[PDB]
Amino acid sequence: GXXXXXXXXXXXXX
Amino acid sequence: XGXXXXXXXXXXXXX
Amino acid sequence: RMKQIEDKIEEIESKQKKIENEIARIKKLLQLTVWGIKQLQARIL
Amino acid sequence: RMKQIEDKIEEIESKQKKIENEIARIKKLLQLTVWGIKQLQARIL
Amino acid sequence: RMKQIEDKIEEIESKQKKIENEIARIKKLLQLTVWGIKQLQARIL
Repeated sequence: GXXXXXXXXXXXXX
Repeated sequence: XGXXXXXXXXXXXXX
Repeated sequence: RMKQIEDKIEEIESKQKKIENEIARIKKLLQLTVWGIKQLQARIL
Repeated sequence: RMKQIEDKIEEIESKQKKIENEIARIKKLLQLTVWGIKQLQARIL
Repeated sequence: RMKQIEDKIEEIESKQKKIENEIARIKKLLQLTVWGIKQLQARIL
């Protein structure tokens, strides 16, 4: 479930 | 809530 | 032919009502997030 | 029948435009909130 | 007249499908901003 990471993923990729 | 909140954010206005 | 039209209008009108209800709920949640941003910024500044 | 249908369509179209306008407004404000969150995150990290 | 009505219905339905998809997109992004705000608050507090 979820994921994300990467400093916020640039806002979940938009 | 035209106010309310409190309680550490009230779980985001209760959704 | 007009029956199929009157039926489609019924389906469109109820769908439009669903859309209006969803947009009202999105607006409330957006108002909440704007409020939360204001609180976070006020706290750090 | 046909004029009754034509009037309902006109009313539907006008509500549709209002909805489109509201969606546009929502999207602009959601974009600002995304931006505000981006600024807050960087500042507190 | 029935044809003109049918064409208008086709345009309305197409726009409704577009609006429905945009609502779904808005909700997903809005959910992300709520989650972001929760993360920021927990750090600030």
